Amino acid sequence: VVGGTDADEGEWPWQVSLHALGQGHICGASLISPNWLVSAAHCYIDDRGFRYSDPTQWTAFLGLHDQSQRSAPGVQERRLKRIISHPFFNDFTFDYDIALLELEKPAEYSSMVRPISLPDASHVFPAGKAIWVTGWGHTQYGGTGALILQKGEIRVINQTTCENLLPQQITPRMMCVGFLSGGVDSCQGDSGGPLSSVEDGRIFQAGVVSWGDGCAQRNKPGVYTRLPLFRDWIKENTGV
Ligand SMILES: CC(C)(C)NC(=O)NC1CCN(C(=O)[C@H](Cc2cccc(C(=N)N)c2)NS(=O)(=O)c2cccc(-c3ccc(CO)c(F)c3)c2)CC1
Ligand SMILES: [Cl-]
Repeated sequence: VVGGTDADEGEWPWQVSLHALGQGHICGASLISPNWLVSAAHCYIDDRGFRYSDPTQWTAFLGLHDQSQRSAPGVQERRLKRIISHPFFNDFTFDYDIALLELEKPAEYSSMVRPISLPDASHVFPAGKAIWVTGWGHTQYGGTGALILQKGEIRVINQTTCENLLPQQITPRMMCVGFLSGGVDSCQGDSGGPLSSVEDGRIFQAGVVSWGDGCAQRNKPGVYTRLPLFRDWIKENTGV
């Protein structure tokens, strides 16, 4: 996250960190039940010969605050049973950039480990709404990840504006969120993490960090997968 600030301990207890064998933190995810996470398909594609699609080469950290303190109180470490990539995911366009990760053993809910509510298929996040992005991604384009979980408040962008700003690249599965003046944005390593929409104190996951043209540039807001469209796919494949 570029332009954000340190999250408080326990503040985003649905945020998960996904580590790939021998590489440290690579992507984010969100807890939606004791057994299931939501993440980005593109994180789990074989590439450069490393087998990112191999569920046995991932470790999920739940309840994590600081990447240098992975044995801290409240952290739950889990292996993955399987990765369900969306069948329409396209690795050239990044259309349908979503995946479901099954934990080997269930999480135990705690002050630091809690699920986030799914939106039903009719749920709207209108252009202009302020929502939150979190992750351990880079804090500058071309920089390094954050040890402490970062948070940033960003705004939903109009879909026509989004299309014109990133021409020939936006599909209806995608939403632009950020600021047209840049400054606050997700970045490499935030992929797969949640957009958290805070209302009356109810919180919904609005989308999934997917991609961007650089990070925090003017007129180049981050691009996110829209979660309401996938409610029935999640139910069908996980029961959640
Ligand atoms: C293994 C596999 C082949 C699947 N690749 C993979 O997973 N690549 C990841 C893809 C996701 N990545 C990025 O989009 C990065 C960083 C980033 C990440 C998340 C949010 C933001 C943000 N700003 N909110 C920014 N941004 S980037 O460096 O500009 C870059 C590098 C490579 C590729 C494309 C890219 C994007 C879109 C299109 C479609 O038009 C495209 F053609 C290229 C952008 C890392 C790298
Ligand atoms: Cl504002």
